[PDB]
Amino acid sequence: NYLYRLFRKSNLKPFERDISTEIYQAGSTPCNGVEGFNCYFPLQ
Amino acid sequence: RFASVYAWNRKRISNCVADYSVLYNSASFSTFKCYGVSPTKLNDLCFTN
Repeated sequence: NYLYRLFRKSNLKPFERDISTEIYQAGSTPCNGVEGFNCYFPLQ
Repeated sequence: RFASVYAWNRKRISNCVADYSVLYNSASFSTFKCYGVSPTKLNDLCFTN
């Protein structure tokens, strides 16, 4: 029901509310979207 | 060659440089999982064994 951000590019500033949910590159793979291998959806 | 089902693959690695980043980044694995943080973040860290 409730989702939490696990994968984020950088840490938040105090009282920042950043709610973009775009799937993006974590590792070596040059992609956005294309979830799998080394690109992931940010929340669980 | 890997440990049979009657043995666990337990191969001590010591006194060396650990390229944790390539293990994560490489496409040769079918899947990768880690308990803590990705090997690219562990890439410049020191461990016991």
